Amino acid sequence: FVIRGDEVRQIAPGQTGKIADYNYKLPDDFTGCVIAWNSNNLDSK
Amino acid sequence: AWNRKRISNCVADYSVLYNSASFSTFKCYGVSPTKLNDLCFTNVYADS
Amino acid sequence: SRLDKVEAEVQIDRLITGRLQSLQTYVTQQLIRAAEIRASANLAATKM
Repeated sequence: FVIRGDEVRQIAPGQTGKIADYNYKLPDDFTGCVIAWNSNNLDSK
Repeated sequence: AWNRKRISNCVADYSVLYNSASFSTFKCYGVSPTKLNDLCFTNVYADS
Repeated sequence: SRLDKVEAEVQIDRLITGRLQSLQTYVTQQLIRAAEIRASANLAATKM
């Protein structure tokens, strides 16, 4: 997906936040990896 | 000259306090933040 | 009441460890006492 970078800290197992509260959240038993990169070069509009 | 303040006799809806996304950091030591809205406090002080 | 599950887990683990170690101590020491009482009982039966 694509999202704001400020709430990226919320998107992680164990962590919480408004995005984790009601936007989307991975559970604390997460089995995988989380990668992200800034895309302001192309997603700007 | 960091300020001292006492807070007493108030209903504190910490959910609305959390609603302020402008707060860059929000850390709670003795309790989990979500639990704030479900507990009382016999003594509350603030520093600014 | 005051903590979340991930945050609570460490404290719960320490509580569990301490309590069950106490139970181990109580069990073994009681069993030793039971051994002494058993020997005394055999002495009593022989006396009778």
